[PDB]
Amino acid sequence: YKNVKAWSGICVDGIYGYVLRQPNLVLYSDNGVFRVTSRVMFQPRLPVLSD
Amino acid sequence: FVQIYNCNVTFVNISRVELHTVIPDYVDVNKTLQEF
Amino acid sequence: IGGMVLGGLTSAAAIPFSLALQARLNYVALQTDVLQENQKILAASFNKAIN
Ligand SMILES: *[C@@H]1O[C@H](CO)[C@@H](O[C@@H]2O[C@H](CO)[C@@H](O[C@@H]3O[C@H](CO)[C@@H](O)[C@H](O)[C@@H]3O)[C@H](O)[C@H]2NC(C)=O)[C@H](O)[C@H]1NC(C)=O
Ligand SMILES: *[C@@H]1O[C@H](CO)[C@@H](O)[C@H](O)[C@H]1NC(C)=O
Repeated sequence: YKNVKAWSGICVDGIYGYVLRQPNLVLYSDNGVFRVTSRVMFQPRLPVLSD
Repeated sequence: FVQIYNCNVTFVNISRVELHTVIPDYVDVNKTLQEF
Repeated sequence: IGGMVLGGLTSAAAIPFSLALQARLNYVALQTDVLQENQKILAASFNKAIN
């Protein structure tokens, strides 16, 4: 398994937290590139607003 | 939908512009900004 | 056993067992990779396990 730099969410302008709708997903920093993965299997993809 | 690169052959073959006829309310904002 | 390959197609058309398994993987975690790197590994591993 990989070591993943997870974030609890994004807080835009210091006011608006946004978090992934689905609890089974991890938002993480791939050396500055934000990506989303399953908590079970490392199958990463880019985030969309609809997440 | 979710975005995944790759295009593993057996996919609807379509341009970004034509996409709005497959997914209603899709907006190509970049093209739009170039026109407006 | 035939139910493993008689995937949900018209007629009584079957699918490759490789596909059947891919579906059973997506069930667990939606797969984001077009190419099945995992299948040759798992087929080989499976074959050893059965032997
Ligand atoms: C959607 O458009 C793509 C891109 O034009 C088409 O996929 C490509 O189709 C050709 C025909 O299906 C593939 O066959 C190739 O033929 C040459 C002989 O002319 C041969 O040397 C190559 O080995 C090969 O088999 C090509 O690989 C393939 N594209 C992909 C991604 O594999 C695809 O046909 C169109 N999609 C659909 C659903 O038809
Ligand atoms: C899309 O618009 C942004 C805003 O005008 C501009 O930075 C970007 O380069 C445009 N992208 C494309 C692909 O034309």
